[PDB]
Amino acid sequence: KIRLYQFLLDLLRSGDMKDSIWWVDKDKGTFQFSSKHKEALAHRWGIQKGNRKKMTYQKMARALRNYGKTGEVKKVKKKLTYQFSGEVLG
DNA sequence: AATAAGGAGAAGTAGG
DNA sequence: TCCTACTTCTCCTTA
Ligand code: NA
Repeated sequence: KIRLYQFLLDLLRSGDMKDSIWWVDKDKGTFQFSSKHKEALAHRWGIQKGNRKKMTYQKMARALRNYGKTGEVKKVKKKLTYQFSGEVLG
């Protein structure tokens, strides 16, 4: 089953939800969620996973923060902005 | 107040 | 047994 960071990277590569998520600096692997349209993307994650409850941006962000230590995704000090590791991108 | 992003400890679920 | 990789719930902080 797909991991959250890979779901996000795949969306960014396919362009299927361009109004919910986008690259900020492609070279650096930084990306940003839409304030008004991120919930539709969260919903899609939960459905893809088959989770019992409806997924929310808050629960998705709780999972994203757990990558901070291992480094796949790190929060950037800009609104709604995160960064993939070079390993994840490579 | 209302809204929103950011945060995390604790406990539950999935699939090894 | 006991960890993975989240999910869900609840409450706190800052803007
Ligand atoms: Na929010």
